[PDB]
Amino acid sequence: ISFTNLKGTLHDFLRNFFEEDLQIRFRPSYFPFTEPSAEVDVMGKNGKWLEVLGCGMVHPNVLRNVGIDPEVYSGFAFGMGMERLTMLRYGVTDLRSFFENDLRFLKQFK
Amino acid sequence: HPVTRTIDRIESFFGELGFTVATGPEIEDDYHNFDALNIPGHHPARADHDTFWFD
Amino acid sequence: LAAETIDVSLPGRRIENGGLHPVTRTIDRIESFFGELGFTVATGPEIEDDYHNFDALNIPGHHPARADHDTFWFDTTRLLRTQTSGVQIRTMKAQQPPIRIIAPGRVYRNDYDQTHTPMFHQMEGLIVDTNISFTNLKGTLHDFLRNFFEEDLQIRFRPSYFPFTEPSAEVDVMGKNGKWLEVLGCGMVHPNVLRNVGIDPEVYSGFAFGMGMERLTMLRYGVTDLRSFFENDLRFLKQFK
Amino acid sequence: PVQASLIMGTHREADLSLKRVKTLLNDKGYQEVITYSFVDPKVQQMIHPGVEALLLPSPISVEMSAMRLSLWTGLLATVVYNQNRQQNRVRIFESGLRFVPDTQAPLGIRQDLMLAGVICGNRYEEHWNLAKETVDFYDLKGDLESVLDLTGKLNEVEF
Amino acid sequence: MKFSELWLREWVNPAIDSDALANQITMAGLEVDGVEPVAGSFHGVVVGEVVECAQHPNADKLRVTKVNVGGDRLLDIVCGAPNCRQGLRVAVATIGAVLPGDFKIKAAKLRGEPSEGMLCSFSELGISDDHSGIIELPADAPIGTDIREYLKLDDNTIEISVTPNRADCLGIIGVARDVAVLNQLPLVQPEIVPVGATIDDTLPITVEAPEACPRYLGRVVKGINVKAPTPLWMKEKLRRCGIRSIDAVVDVTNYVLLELGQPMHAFDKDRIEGGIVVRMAKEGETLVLLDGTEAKLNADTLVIADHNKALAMGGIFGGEHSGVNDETQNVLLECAFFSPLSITGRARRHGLHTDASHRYERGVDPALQHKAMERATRLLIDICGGEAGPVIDITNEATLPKRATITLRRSKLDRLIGHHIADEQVTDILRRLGCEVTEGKDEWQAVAPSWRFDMEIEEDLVEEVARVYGYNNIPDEPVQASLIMGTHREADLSLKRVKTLLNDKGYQEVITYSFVDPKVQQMIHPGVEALLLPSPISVEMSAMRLSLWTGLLATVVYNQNRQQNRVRIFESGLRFVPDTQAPLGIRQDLMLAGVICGNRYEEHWNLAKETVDFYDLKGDLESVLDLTGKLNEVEFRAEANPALHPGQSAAIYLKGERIGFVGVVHPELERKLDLNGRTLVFELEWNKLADRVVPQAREISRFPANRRDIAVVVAENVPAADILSECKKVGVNQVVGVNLFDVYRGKGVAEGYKSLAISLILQDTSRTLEEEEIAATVAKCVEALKERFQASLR
Ligand SMILES: [Cl-]
Ligand SMILES: [Mg+2]
Ligand SMILES: [Mg+2]
Ligand SMILES: [Mg+2]
Ligand SMILES: [Mg+2]
Ligand SMILES: [Mg+2]
Ligand SMILES: [Mg+2]
Ligand SMILES: [Mg+2]
Ligand SMILES: [Mg+2]
Ligand SMILES: [Mg+2]
Ligand SMILES: [Mg+2]
Ligand SMILES: [Mg+2]
Repeated sequence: ISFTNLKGTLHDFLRNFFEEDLQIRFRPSYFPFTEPSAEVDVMGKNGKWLEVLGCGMVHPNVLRNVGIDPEVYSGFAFGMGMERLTMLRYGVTDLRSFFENDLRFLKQFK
Repeated sequence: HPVTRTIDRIESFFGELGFTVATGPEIEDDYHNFDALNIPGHHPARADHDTFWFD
Repeated sequence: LAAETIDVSLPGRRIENGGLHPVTRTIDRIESFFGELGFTVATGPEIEDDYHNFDALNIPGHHPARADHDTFWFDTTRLLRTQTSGVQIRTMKAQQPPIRIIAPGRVYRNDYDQTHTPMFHQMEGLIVDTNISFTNLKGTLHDFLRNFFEEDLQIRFRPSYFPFTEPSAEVDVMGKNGKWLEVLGCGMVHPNVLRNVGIDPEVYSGFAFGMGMERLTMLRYGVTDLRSFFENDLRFLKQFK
Repeated sequence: PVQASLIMGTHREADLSLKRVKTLLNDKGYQEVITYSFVDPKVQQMIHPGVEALLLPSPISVEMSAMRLSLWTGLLATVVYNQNRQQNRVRIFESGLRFVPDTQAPLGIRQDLMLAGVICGNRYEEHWNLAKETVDFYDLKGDLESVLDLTGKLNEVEF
Repeated sequence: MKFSELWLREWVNPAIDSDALANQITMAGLEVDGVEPVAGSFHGVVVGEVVECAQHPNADKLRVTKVNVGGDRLLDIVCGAPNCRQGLRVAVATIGAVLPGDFKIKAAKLRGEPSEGMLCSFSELGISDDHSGIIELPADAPIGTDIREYLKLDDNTIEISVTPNRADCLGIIGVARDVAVLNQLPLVQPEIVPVGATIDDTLPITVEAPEACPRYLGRVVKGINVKAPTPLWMKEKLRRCGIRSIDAVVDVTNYVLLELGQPMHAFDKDRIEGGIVVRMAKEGETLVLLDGTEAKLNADTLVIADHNKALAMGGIFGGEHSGVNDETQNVLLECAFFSPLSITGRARRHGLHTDASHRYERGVDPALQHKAMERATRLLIDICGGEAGPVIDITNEATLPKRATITLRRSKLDRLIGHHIADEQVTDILRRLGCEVTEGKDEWQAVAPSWRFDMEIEEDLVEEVARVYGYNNIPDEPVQASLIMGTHREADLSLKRVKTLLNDKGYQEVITYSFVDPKVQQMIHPGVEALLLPSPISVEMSAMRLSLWTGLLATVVYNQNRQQNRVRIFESGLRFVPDTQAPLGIRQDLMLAGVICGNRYEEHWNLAKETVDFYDLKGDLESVLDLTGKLNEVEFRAEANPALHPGQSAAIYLKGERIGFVGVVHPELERKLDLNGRTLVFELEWNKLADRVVPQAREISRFPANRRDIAVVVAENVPAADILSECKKVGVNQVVGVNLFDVYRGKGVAEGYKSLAISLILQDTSRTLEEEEIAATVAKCVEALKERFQASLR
């Protein structure tokens, strides 16, 4: 498992989530459980980069503490907030409306 | 809920790749949420996450 | 205050739930097993021509498995399909490997018996890639049968013949009567089949398989007569909710 | 095990799954049936008079010699089958292809996937709090509006 | 971290514009949160000198001045700032100038006197919030020059987020070094000349915690003027990095912190008693911080003390009276390396977060303290005057951190990245980052530089190579793995299938907060102590939910306040019930709950307007439970719950296992919460019913069936389901159907009794039945109801 696989798998995912051959960049970041670590942005219609994903190659100490050999195995992990992706997908403006649970708001997602 | 729609879509995307959905408790100990992720007690991620502690 | 005590055990106000046909339950289980392997569900017309149902599957006009096939013919070209391979041929002609498709649908044979109906449901799977081997055919179908019957059951692979595969095989499960029960046919895709759809057998390889949905439904849920599936008795269908 | 790439398929959120519709019908009191694609032309001519069906020159029998122009012949036959066995209330559906001769279609026969069903008898089984009432047009229309509502286009539907 | 772009470009100036630089910084792992100009937009403002300044003859607080801007003649300008005087170098907005806000400067009269321009303040130019008076420029300010050139106002303040790794990127030198690496440019560093002592003044310094403080540099600077003004160039570099100018001494130490990343502190030397002792705090030792608040310290906290008392929190916060004050004349400059493990967490323990603590707990370059001390000494003397003593160096070489020697193998590099990077590029990248690189047999031996606290293992070098090579220069490639199915179980009941049924029964899904208001939850579950949140977001969101009803009912009230009476919702999620026998003393169970209220349907031309009742909600629950195939083994028993109507509530059982509750909300609890009317709630323990029976086909009788109706009169308190269940149990082989079709209680039956009309379907798989066998089996059910319920047949 390599960083190329992390890039290919997350590129595949974002293209199917937004149903669009959209612009995607990987940039260096930091997470204590991955090394190397990356964050993933998509080119929104507003012209700016929007953070959607954090990811990286699983740290050897994480694999060691769970009984997996980093000399033999490797892997990547990723994370993402559902609310932010939901806002970008359906055009929700305010995040608080997810937990206000206004029936006129939830009715739109039948 | 629109969040549920998003969760179900993503599960089906990775389910086709052999990914199995796994769940767990929302109240966890300091080991499985920090120490097991290379985040010891002296790491600022325990404070940068703005953790809700009970003890 | 007021004591409006009611009998909470009285039946609630609702309309009864319906269910799915037992064959539909079987098809949905198999689709989910292979969906987790990246297989796509593909469908097509039940009335095919002699090319997709025979010639494209390495079955020429002079082949015995054509006239001696219990095939429903309308004329010299059109027929009721005996295979679900027609959609696999069309998909292979439109795209290069990797291929990973399963094709459920109704197929038609002539004879009518206690264990054979003029119409039944069949699912065929197809995978084409670079290093697909017979070992992969064995491992994939073994995993499938273990999940379909939910037990470490005893299976066996046995030589057979299908014009569209070489080597060809059939898979049996050890029946409850101590005898082997034919469950499916399979094999490595014949090079002529790949060549006719524009796929190089020197670079790519694959296996295909086929199974009857009614037969597997009978073994899974203990249905003794195949006629029950198409009589559609509500007392029989209600059991599979 | 097979060694291949983990590439995700093509997904479209605008797809409405037939299984989702079958689930809603089940949740509206419908049982799924599966009938033969070739039916009796004598009965089908009573339901669709004058419409010539694709006949089989060598069928299993004359009662199974006409490719179905619709699912109604098989569905209504399933009703009579169950009604002959002391079951008046029959609420069933089926998904399957129809076969309509079309010179502009492949092989001269158009094969469209259809979703059909039929209800009869009382709205509910005998219930201590629900009155015995025969189903009417607005009962079946309501179940259809629930199906069509899954498309999000019920505001553009006309009866 | 905020910094000036021009200041950064004094160390490395790549031939790219401001936008490409900010993106380059983000592409290094330093996410740019924003880029802001250091001043407002304007033109036509130049330097000037107040050649003459006199009192306004018709305005008390105004002044009339003759301003020289290097033109053919002097300017008449009226100004009311109290600092305007006859020798000031000022910023002059000439005629035609356009200040921020399209404020055009034109010739006009103010209180009668002519004014050919305006003398500007920092606020009027958008530089800062300083509107106390007009800008005072240095005495050698070039008169004809645009202040945008003289004050270099064509600059940007770049704000970056710096993760805990990259402790080296918390100062100008650190960010510039990494930018230099990305551009393959050399780093331009200022010449920092050691000062050289002119006096021998020292004081004793002892380090009692050498593991916490491997290096402590102290220096006496005698005879300084603490009231000396900070030069404008230093004030601007502070401001453009987000730091306000306070006094000259702390401005110098803040400038060194920004320039080099090294925190420094100045004590009042004449308030240090005896000497300096760097030691752990005593347990309970108190210290009044610089903010006037008291800190009660623990024995694990490093303090900078004297021979009698503690003076400051080591590398965190200074004390109130030990710091520089208005009458300070002699200071002791502090510049130290503190071990990060000895500093981390102590600031947050006392609610502190300073520029010093932030850097020390992440890692300050341990080869930096001498250069920073000489930098601060020279700046302090050039600004405040005075004389410097010798540097007091208390360094413990044993506890100084060691630069790590890391082996980077070609195999691990190629496996983790999946894309080959040339050997020469790998060596070049690691060397430009500061590593001592020895090339070997398909491997590199790199000694990490002193400033990197994130270079300990091989994977750290893999990230450094990959990030400098560029993440987007690494191609995509799908995962090549096995296609194994995994374990399926047809007996699993999907929660998504159950949600789909509730949607098909008129229910909308909601998601509420897991923590709720205990004052509201105590109304629903009185006396039940819930796990509370110490220091929560709010007291209204401080109690972990014991059930989902608090959030569901809050959602009902929320929508009813918006003119929506009919609410039918459900939610799946965990409950949190304290249990000493449960892991972590709290049992977390996945629940499925919901609530309905209002009319049965929306207003319809053929459906009657009636309010939902118990059997409307129970019917939906039966539809859910019927997906398990075990509905015939479900029992609804009347049971008390403080939130439900005692006569219209039920506990739900499945084969004798309690799986949930359902009932009408109690009218008192209904009047509370301000519910619009009758509301009905339920909650189910999901994992109790997440299983379903896998069907096994049974033989269907080809022989006709018989129906026999019976009229069973029982006591009113007899559950009707038990009558039906007893009929199904006694009739096993023939009775293939038991159904209740009528319940009567009125004229015809005695008060307190009820008649149950039950249909019995009898059928055999091998023969037709005649009246003798039918009545025999029907009578067998009647006597069973008579033995168990003392029933009677009418
Ligand atoms: Cl068997
Ligand atoms: Mg970020
Ligand atoms: Mg999908
Ligand atoms: Mg239903
Ligand atoms: Mg055979
Ligand atoms: Mg055999
Ligand atoms: Mg071959
Ligand atoms: Mg049977
Ligand atoms: Mg920031
Ligand atoms: Mg690193
Ligand atoms: Mg079931
Ligand atoms: Mg379970």
